[PDB]
Amino acid sequence: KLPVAQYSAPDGVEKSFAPQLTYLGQLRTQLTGLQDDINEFLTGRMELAKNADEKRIQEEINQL
Amino acid sequence: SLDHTLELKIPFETERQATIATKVLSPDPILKPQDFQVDYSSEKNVMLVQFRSIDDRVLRVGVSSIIDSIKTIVEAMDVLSHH
Repeated sequence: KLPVAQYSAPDGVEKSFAPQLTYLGQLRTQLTGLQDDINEFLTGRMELAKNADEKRIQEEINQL
Repeated sequence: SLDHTLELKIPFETERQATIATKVLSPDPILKPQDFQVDYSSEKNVMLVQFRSIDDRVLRVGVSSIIDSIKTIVEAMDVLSHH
């Protein structure tokens, strides 16, 4: 068994992650594997969410 | 609500290792408790870390930093385990 992660989001999305040298040595790398995975995956979600200024416009006028 | 959720299950060689890692972990996040929460623990040899967050950006920042601590420990148990 390896390290694993499992993700849930309020918009119906569910995500599962899963990727000489020593056992724990290997474990450490698999974790950068996962850390990466997760960091890609979440930025990608943040990006899609992006893709406000007007809202920041209506306030001003309100006050003018 | 803290509904962006991620659990990370990490396997060590044995329960002791797992147990000690959770003691050593002692997190302390830069993130507001209202926006971000983490729960660690261990069952047998697996370490359970459970994150809860406002949204994906908070989550991302908090999870990476933790993973970093964890690695540090895995690195340290590596050198000790072998002498």
